[PDB]
Amino acid sequence: LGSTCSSPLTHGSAAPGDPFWLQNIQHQGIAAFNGNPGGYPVFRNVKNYGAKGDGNTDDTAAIQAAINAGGRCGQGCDSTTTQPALVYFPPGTYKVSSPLVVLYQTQLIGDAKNLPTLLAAPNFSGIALIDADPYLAGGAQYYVNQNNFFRSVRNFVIDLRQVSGSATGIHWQVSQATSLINIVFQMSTAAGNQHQGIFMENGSGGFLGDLVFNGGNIGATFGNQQFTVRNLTFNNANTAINAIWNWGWTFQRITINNCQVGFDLTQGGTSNTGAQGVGAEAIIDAVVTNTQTFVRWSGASSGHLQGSLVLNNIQLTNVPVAVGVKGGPTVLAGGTTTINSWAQGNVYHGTNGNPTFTQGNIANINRPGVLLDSTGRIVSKSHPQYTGYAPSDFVSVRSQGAKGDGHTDDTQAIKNVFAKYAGCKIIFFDAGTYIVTDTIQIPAGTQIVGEVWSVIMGTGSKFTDYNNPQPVIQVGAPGSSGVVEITDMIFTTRGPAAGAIIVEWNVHDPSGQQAAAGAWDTHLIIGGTAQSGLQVGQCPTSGAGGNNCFADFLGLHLTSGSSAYLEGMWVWLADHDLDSGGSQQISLWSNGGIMSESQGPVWLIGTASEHHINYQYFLKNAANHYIGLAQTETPYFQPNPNPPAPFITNSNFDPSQLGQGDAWAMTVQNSHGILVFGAGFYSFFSAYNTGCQSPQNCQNQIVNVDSSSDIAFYSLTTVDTTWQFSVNAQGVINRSNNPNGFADTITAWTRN
Ligand SMILES: *[C@@H]1O[C@H](CO)[C@@H](O[C@@H]2O[C@H](CO)[C@@H](O[C@@H]3O[C@H](CO)[C@@H](O)[C@H](O)[C@@H]3O)[C@H](O)[C@H]2NC(C)=O)[C@H](O)[C@H]1NC(C)=O
Ligand SMILES: O=C1O[C@H](CO)[C@@H](O)[C@H](O)[C@H]1O
Ligand SMILES: [Zn+2]
Repeated sequence: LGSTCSSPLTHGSAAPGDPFWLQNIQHQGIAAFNGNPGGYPVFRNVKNYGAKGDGNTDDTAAIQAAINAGGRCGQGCDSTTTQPALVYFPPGTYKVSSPLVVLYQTQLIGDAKNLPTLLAAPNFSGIALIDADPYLAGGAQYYVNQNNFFRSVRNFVIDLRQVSGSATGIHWQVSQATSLINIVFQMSTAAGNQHQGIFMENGSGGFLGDLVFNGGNIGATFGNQQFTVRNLTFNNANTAINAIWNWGWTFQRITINNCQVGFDLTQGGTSNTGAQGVGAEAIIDAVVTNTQTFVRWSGASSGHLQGSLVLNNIQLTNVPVAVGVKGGPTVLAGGTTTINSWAQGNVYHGTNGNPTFTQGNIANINRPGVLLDSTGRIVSKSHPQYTGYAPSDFVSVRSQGAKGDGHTDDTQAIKNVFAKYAGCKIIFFDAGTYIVTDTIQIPAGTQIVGEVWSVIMGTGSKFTDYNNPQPVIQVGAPGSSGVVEITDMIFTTRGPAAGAIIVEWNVHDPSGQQAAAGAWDTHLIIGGTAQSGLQVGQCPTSGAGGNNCFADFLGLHLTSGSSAYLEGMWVWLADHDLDSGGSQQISLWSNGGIMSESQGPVWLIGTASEHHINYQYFLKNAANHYIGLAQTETPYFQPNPNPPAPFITNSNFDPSQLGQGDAWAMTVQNSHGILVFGAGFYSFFSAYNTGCQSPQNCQNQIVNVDSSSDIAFYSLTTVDTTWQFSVNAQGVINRSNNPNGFADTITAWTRN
């Protein structure tokens, strides 16, 4: 416990009529590498910019000034980490008449005690009320969709009910490090209405969750490579979810009430050169009441894989058809019953490479009990917002001497904040980049909250030696136990840093509090950013930067005694430079992404690990992990060089079987109770050349398990890899058995 208090802060001291803490907290954020750090406002209350919030004044332009202010990344800008914005909305109804354009690196945040309403005016015109990627003449857009990172919308009512024609709440054409949190969509239930909650046509996501859709023709149109979605509720919709295409997604905790169709799944072809539909859906813990068809496919499957589905723990009350083909036959009859485990697609057992095409119940999926809440469902825990906490329950790191200016060594000031306040106050990292040169231990008991772009950047000799790797952030002491919640933080390095273990996670849940230790909207954005030493000017794809371009030793280390509930975390070794303009590719060296030795419980919900040399995920003597969806990519420069280079073999942190030519997406040794429910593991290059994408042979193997591990894979999608699944570095499941569009999919694998 911190030295300023006698027992832990365990609840807020706000009076219920007080505005949400974020409005009145001192606003001290800096954009460190902005052209004008001293004049550039990070926080913007929409009312300070003229918003009335009275339902009659058109507030579109006032809100837009709150977004736009400071000269930010708009038309003609690829990406930015240096022009952040927290757009804050106090209670009110804000009438808008054209799209609010949510620029690169913007968070829209409503009062969380009293959700503000965004009210579409009856003459609303435009693609959606909130627009994350505007279209320009010629079908250009502000941003490349696969590059459209850093965006959040939290705590709104979105009310389309005054629009008599079509209306869309959010054009959410986004990729990783984005979330939608705590939003209610109010839509017409009139016959023939054309209301749509979300329109999403492409992207490379992503996490979103905790939304309620009331009414509408379509709750969400979703088209995107991959996404994890937690705790959405669809009431009185025509189609809850109109899924138009994907490689593979995971849906957890879905509720569909009084809808015509729940999931409307567009089926496509099986070749990488044909029409792309929905490759894979993995749905776990769904409740469905008074709905005609729970899941409908656009077309039938004739005895081979052509669109994959996994269902786990589906509770149906008055749902005639569980799975059916559009104007085709019923595939699984419903009624009032609980579906335990059911799949459509190719099911595999052991080291036998034989597909069993399945449209039927499958062996019951093991769900280790430690991973399940007290209603028996995968734990579901939303981003903590501290709604009943008052501003004085927070302590500001800027107020305690941490400069956040990206230059001053902030190690001591930060260390001191933890020593004085851990467990005493919520620790508020005002926006900024905080340079540290020694381990920052976050003690068990701590709650940490950032402000859109609050970065801890480790640098210097403690972190440069791969033979002696050292932690930049330590989450709890070894053996420790307690609440640790981290929200809106970035953990990174200033290169070179070949010895950086960016996050070492030790803390375990206390007895009887599940997911009390976890991170939300918290990422490891490794290189590719302003003044990181790891940009295109230091690290060209030629490899000319050499030993300067070591970015880290390991991104995230989950240790033996730890538990972690990790939601949306992107462990991104930068493939390209976000800040120099041009999205230029760069070659950076990370030895590995995520290594877990944790005995559990570990929930990894829509985490991604990308561009590390030896593996994106390594589970070594781990137990009791629920992983879904997990997304990877191999570093673009491989096989030049081959793993482990430019590192050397390390027997503590590397797998026994090193990747041959290319990194493992996931490699598992001596582990049990591991459930991977939804995976997208990709390989797009051979030494910067894309030629291997067409013949689908960019790398040879990508997923390894040993002989003994107790691990199960469901909806395992890989891209451009010959062997999709290996036991003891020998290919077992060949891609040629599972083509499913652009990507290839294993519906189920189990040892037996
Ligand atoms: C799934 O997401 C929804 C949408 O965010 C979550 O529902 C929300 O839950 C919060 C926290 O329990 C509710 O607030 C509570 O209100 C009661 C009185 O109404 C008060 O006694 C509490 O102190 C608390 O503030 C909130 O109303 C509710 N929001 C909506 C629109 O329903 C839900 O928690 C999520 N479920 C899971 C499993 O994550
Ligand atoms: O698909 C992607 O798009 C990006 C390429 O623009 C890359 O930065 C991400 O790491 C990758 O997931
Ligand atoms: Zn928060």
